Amino acid sequence: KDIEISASESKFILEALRQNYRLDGRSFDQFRDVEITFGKEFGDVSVKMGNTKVHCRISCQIAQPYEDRPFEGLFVISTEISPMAGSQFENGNITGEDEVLCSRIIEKSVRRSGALDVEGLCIVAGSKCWAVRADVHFLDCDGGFIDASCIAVMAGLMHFKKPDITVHGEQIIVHPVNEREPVPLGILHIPICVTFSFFNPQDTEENIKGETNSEISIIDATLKEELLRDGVLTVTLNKNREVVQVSKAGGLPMDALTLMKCCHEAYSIIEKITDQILQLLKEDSEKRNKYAAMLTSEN
Amino acid sequence: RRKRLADGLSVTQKVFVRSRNGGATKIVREHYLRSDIPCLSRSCTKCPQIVVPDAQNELPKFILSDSPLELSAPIGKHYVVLDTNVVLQAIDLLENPNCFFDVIVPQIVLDEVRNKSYPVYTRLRTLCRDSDDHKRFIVFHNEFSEHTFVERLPNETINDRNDRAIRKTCQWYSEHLKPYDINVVLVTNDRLNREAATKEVESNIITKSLVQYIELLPNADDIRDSIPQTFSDFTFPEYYSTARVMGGLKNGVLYQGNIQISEYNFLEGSVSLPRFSKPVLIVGQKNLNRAFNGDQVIVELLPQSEWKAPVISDKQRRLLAKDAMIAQRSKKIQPTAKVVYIQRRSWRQYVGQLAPSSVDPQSSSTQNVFVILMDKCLPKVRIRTRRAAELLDKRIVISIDSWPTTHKYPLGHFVRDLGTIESAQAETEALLLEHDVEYRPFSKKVLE
Amino acid sequence: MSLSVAEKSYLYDSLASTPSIRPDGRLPHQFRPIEIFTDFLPSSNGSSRIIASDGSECIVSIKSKVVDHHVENELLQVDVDIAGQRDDALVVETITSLLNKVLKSGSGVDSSKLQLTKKYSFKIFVDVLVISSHSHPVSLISFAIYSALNSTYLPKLISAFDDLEVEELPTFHDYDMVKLDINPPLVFILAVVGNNMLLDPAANESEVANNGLIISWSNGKITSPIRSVALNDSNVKSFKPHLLKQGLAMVEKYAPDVVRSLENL
Amino acid sequence: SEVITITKRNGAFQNSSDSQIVTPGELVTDDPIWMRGHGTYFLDNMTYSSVAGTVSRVNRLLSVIPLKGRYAPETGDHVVGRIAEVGNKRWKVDIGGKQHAVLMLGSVNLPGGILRRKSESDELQMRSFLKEGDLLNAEVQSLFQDGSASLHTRSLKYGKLRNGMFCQVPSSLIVRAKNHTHNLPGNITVVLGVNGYIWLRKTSQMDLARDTSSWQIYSDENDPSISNNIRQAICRYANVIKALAFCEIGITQQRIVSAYEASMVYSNVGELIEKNVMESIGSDILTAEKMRG
Amino acid sequence: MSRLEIYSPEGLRLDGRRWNELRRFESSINTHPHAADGSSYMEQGNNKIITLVKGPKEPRLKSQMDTSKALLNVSVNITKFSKFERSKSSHKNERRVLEIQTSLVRMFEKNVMLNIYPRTVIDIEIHVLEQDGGIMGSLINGITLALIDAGISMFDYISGISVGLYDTTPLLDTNSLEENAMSTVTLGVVGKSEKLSLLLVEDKIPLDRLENVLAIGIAGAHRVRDLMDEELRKHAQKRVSNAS
Amino acid sequence: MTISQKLHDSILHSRILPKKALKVKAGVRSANEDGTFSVLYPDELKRKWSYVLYAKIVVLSRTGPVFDLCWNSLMYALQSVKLPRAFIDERASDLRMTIRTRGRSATIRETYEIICDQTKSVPLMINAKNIAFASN
Amino acid sequence: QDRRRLLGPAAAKPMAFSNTESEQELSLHTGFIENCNGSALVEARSLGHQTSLITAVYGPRSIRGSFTSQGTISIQLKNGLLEKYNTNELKEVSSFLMGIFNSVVNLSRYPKSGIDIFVYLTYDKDLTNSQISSLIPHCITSITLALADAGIELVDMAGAGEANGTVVSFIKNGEEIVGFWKDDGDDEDLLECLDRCKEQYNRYRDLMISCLMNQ
Repeated sequence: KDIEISASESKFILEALRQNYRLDGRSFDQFRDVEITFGKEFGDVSVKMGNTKVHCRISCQIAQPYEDRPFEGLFVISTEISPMAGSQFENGNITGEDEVLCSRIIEKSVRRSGALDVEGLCIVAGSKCWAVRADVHFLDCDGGFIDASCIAVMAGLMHFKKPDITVHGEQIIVHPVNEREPVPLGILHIPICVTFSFFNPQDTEENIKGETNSEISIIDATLKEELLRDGVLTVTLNKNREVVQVSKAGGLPMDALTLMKCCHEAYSIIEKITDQILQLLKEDSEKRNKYAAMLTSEN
Repeated sequence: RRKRLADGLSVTQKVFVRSRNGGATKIVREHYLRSDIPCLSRSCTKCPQIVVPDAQNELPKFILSDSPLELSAPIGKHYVVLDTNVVLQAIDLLENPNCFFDVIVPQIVLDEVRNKSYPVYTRLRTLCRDSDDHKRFIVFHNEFSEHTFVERLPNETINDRNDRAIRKTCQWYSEHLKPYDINVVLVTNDRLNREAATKEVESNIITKSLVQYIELLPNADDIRDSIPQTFSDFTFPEYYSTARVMGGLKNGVLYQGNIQISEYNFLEGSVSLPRFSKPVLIVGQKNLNRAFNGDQVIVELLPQSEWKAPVISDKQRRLLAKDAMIAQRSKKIQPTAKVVYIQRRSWRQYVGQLAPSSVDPQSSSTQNVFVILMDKCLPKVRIRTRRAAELLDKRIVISIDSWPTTHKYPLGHFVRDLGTIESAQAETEALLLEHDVEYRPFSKKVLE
Repeated sequence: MSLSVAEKSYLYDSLASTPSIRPDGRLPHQFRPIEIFTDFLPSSNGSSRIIASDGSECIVSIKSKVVDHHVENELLQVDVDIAGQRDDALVVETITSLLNKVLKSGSGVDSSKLQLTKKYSFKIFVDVLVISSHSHPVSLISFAIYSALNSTYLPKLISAFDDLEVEELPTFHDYDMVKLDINPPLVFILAVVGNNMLLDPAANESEVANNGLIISWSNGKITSPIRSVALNDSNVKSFKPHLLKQGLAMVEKYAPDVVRSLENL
Repeated sequence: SEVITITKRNGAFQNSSDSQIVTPGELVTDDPIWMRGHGTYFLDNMTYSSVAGTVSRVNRLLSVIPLKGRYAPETGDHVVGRIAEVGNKRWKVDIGGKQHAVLMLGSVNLPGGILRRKSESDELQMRSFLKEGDLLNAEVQSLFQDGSASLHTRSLKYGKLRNGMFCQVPSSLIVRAKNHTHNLPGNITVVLGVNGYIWLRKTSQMDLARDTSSWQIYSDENDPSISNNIRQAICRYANVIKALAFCEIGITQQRIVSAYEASMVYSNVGELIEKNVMESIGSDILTAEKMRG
Repeated sequence: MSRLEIYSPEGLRLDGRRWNELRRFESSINTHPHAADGSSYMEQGNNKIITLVKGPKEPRLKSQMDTSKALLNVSVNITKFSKFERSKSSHKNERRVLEIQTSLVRMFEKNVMLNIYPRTVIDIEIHVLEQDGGIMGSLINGITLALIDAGISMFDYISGISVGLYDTTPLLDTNSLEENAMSTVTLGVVGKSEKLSLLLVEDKIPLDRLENVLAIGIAGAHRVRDLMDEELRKHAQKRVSNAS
Repeated sequence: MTISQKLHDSILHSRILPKKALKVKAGVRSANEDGTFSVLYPDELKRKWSYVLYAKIVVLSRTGPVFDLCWNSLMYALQSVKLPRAFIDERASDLRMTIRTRGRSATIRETYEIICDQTKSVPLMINAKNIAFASN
Repeated sequence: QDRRRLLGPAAAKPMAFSNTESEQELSLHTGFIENCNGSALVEARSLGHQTSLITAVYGPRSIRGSFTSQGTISIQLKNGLLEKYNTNELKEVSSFLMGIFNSVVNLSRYPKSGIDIFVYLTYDKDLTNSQISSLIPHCITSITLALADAGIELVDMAGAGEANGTVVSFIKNGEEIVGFWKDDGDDEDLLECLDRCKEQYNRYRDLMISCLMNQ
């Protein structure tokens, strides 16, 4: 399972960056357009950026908490790749490296960051809590998965609602779904990750001892773009201007002064897209409630 | 042992065992000494040669004056270095505006406070930064100081090296303060620590106690009632040991919460426990066991022989504790409890009034007085004091010192001299603080 | 290793000499020179570091833990790691399961010395990291552990020890440690060639052998666990029992001299 | 009169001619006139070393010789190979260096010689003449594009070993000379490889032929007549190798003879393993180096 | 609420360090000659690492083989005695660890002159013994020894250090106590430059400090590869002066 | 991995087992006079408890398809299952414990460990008119 | 948990209960497994203790690894139904198993060929009101019968006898020992530990050869 590209094609794109061109039609520092559409279920969404397609799912159920944090509920994200999304991939390799490179990000992007209040999953302390689940599916790759799965999970959390609960010791009263309403969830902050994609037009030494910074960085590598890149970097931020994570794990060497200059441009990008989610969550729920207005008057 | 760095800089290992949750968790740390440790004073000209900026690029302020209160030779000019115990006994004496303007805090003394009490530790943290032109408190990090650091000697407890290092801490001081003849006064309360300097063991050092320091002030009459401190019909019991209550907590033996002691019945109170529905009364003066109303305590249920109708093993008590919840569902005979330990005192500074029976008119000397408190629920406090003929028609501030075994009413000391009874200004004042209202003006660190 | 056949005769020739000859020509009962370091992981209850002549290399760590000695049977646990190998491999697990048997709690282990209270005691962890080996590594590994137990200090009990009635939670001083008094065992690798029995088989000597032994030494004597043990599997031959009876005192009349060399402080 | 060296040291992890010595990342110069070879990389002037080693300036050639690394194979060298694998008509065999050498099928001395010509049935018998792990004398022919080189046996003198024992050393201490087979009193012979591999065996007649049947060139046989006085004399030359190896000594054939006669203090051959005594005999020869030449 | 004292207003840390100070830093070269030609030992404070390098040499399988360059394997060994509290389970496929196993590869894809070592294998062995926090940059400094410890072809020194942030103030060379106390960043710094190999942030960081925060660690990192250099050099003198 | 699923599926589709058959009616072991124990058993009817059963199939000398013999061998094992008598303590020592929050607190419920009898047992109740058999 | 199996809901637990010279004996059978080429069946029952176990042969299987001159043995011990011996406890025995048969099998007859040995510690009674050490010698017997059934070149009917926590394996009618195993016991009881093992070995090998030559 190996992608084969000519070195002639390798120089071609490398030339295009040397004349400030890229094959998609975007700018270097331009991001794709995002299509968000929900299914009928809560925590159901289809997210699409041109060629890359994803789908995720949020659910929850009853379990006991750990001994470790006996206060808090349970939550984890599955991101199992299927070779459906591209023939590179093993059947569910949880031990591949790029998978881990997809994993630990979303592990840190959600779980260690804590966008979601796990303490608001405590139904009863130590007895019964929530087990909230996030199964990420990939559909078709043009890269940006780890940015797409960044979004589509956080999209899904802002669309899921959990049903109604009443406690009497052991008499724990999960109510019928349609009499007593499902209840949405508590998001502390909304993180958005950004892939950065790096291209030395030169050898090693002109990056190493060539003092002249000459390295091109772009956003959202397409599939062919992604196969030649030299370093890998993802930052994540919010609306309140705090930096969630940064991960440059090796690759090409890279100036620090670039990275701050990189990460500022992230901010203006992610903010506009964030609010686009925020209206569509409202507007769909508005469309839910206008169709709820088109239901009770109908019934 | 120890090792050296090429900057002349020392490195060694301080290592202990964390005793948390009864575990035996060995904890090792490296330790550094530095040689840029400032003496932080006005008169010295060489510790200002070594001061270097912080990450906010500041060289700090060397505030202890050339001019202390100078006293009778062989005191002369002097600085004061303290005990934790004299702080633990006399924390409010430190807060006198009238005196004690120049005190070095040793780092170990700082730590024992941080070991002992958290909000008391706030106050020294408060006072040192809010030192002013008048009163100046520094913290000398003596065990960060190379020239004052000591080790654990062979066959030693941790208490020995505490007193020795404080003694070592003072030893460097006058040596650095020989050139200006400002002395350093070590204040203690410990009689064995007041034994080793009787022979003047190594240092020709100023080892005075509190009163042995207090008896040398020009104005010591105003402050000696802020010095902290048969009387028997029966004997009160005691509070359980550390391993007993920590051994009690996990098994479900012991319980904590809050207690309310009644005013209409001074000798009866109940708690609201997490395991228990109804307010579980504690009946009996010995069973209240010399705690005050509102405190955090640790209680034990009483046997059904002491239960009330309106063993050795804890194998019995838990099964009896189940019978309590049965008797809680009775509401016909309901259980009684007693305290066995005090989780926390809710003590603070307190304001009351004295008894005219407790005072002699003809006397001018020291005498016992009891304070009638403004809190109706809390009992009187025996106060051994001189100026009671003054303060009888006056409002007062005390602070509770201790409860030893014998005393039916506790030992405390008068703190702040307020003003005349039903004068409008003084009755304005205690109406603030006993209602917990901050009133003091904005300090020097505020106006910056 | 992979060696050549023409050697393998000569090696099986020279060692099966009746005036028996080692490839390094030691006396038949000798061992090889080693180095023994301890007390260097100051986060641990004890540490150990041992150096072979062929550069085989291990370190065994000692961490302790306080436990109820009634709810748990095994008061002493061994856990082993070999570099370069999977958990699943054979030589890992057998050596691992071996030293547990070697340090059963009352076989050569004096668990009364481990006893804290009438209710509590000390769970210990024999934690082993082998950097490299070229040998059947086992008898090396006991040696550092012997020094590791001789380099282990434990914090001092303060309170009393009878928690049946009063059920006190036990208390330790924060500086005062006491050495674990213990009589740890020792393990020796043997090998049988023809009519000769070498001591400390080096890897070449370990390769050519017909069969070999492992003999548990403890308390100044022979004891269990004792296993006949294959080294290779291309040259596995059977054996007269008096040769098995020979090696025991052949170990034993040279054992404590090795012990006293290490019983040396 | 002992069994083992047990000496103790507790409480520590460890016990704790001028030329340019350069580091990686370091500039040498930026005179453009210099040429740039091994251990050197650059950007148009900036002469940059890449290892821990020494500046070698050869007359306009600057290059960096390291101090640490594997054995460098070169042609015409006399080394010892351990048989790694068998290929199509190829063999793989360890040098000790970076990679295996290769060895063509017809690159070897045939029994009966050249009168035995080629045959395709010979590849059906690769395992007949050779198999794994075996030791031999080999002659370094030539290389590939990388730096991996090959071998052959163009003599009777090269061939598969027997009649003795192997030992191995670092490749550094072996000194270069015009000769490598050496014959020592005791009727025995060292076969010093260059690469760090050392075979001892009993002196043959072909060895004796150097200084005045053919069907046995893949045998696992020895001379059956091997005395212990041969065998124990092997071990005395064996340990003194490691003595010089522990003492970091360039091997002179005479130094070995000097090592051997200095070892005549000790008849207990098992005492030739001591860290001190090897160093003592190591100290002997270096003092004895300060007399002759 | 912490009952302890993070950073003094008097400028001091837990051992009394300043914000711009290091732990005791000790390396060693050729710690294990009988094991591999790359053998180096690290003490950076109580972070104690044994570092081992094997190669350049033949693979175990012809599948794992390239005709262009070397391969690089990372095997991390976190012991269960590495910490104060003894960890229960083993780590040998823990997804936390595999990340670093990915990480050091891409950090060291680009120092090794890969083309001039084709068809061969480089294996880097890690033994984490005593763990003191600052754990990530502790590794990289041990790596930079071990490649030079055999003298493998390379470009440059590569330095690593975790530097933490208490509220406004940078902390060079934090420990694990401080690591759990605040926000930290580790920097994989290359040589004398201002270019980065590793950059990893887990904790939450306000944006505005970060340029200044990044501007801190370089002076630390330059003093790192400083102290590596002479320490190798005084070893390097010890060879030839007694070799010759 | 198919097999244990495939059985379980049609076992559900057999409708053999109402969960009434899993309802456990525990006793309490009365700590009686002079240190003797008798378990008070209630009969013919605060927490509840449920049996959950397990199976293991070992297959030796596979010569063909296995599923029918996987089915049918279970069926005879099903009829031989006794339900062992389970009981709880009279009043178990393992009672309610509290956990402190950062100011608040909660209560762990009392841990009544069910114990099955060393001796007594009852059989299993089966919808016997639905016990199938297999054929390919 | 394990996503590959059916292990029930997690919060369940299994059921709990509390308290409210002799003869050994065999029943040895072959030729009953058609997957294998060598099968052997063993019943054992002795005084509080009844034991049944299965030894399974697959050979000669091909080796995808490389060339060898000769054969290679592979041995698996697996828990049956009730008794659960420890994992690391198993393979130590598997180590001790292979050493003896490497003084048994003509591997030189079988170049580049594998030997697969599956042992199923199927069911054991221990009704008695070093627990693995009591089952060692019966394994060797159970293997030998299955290895005769695959008909592989074996030098000797080798067997082990047991004397009270001690296992000693013989050949040549006991005139040599091929496998030694010792736990705690006495001291210098070895000479009696020769005897009782030997006679059981003298018993067992006769029981074995009856199982085949009479068939």
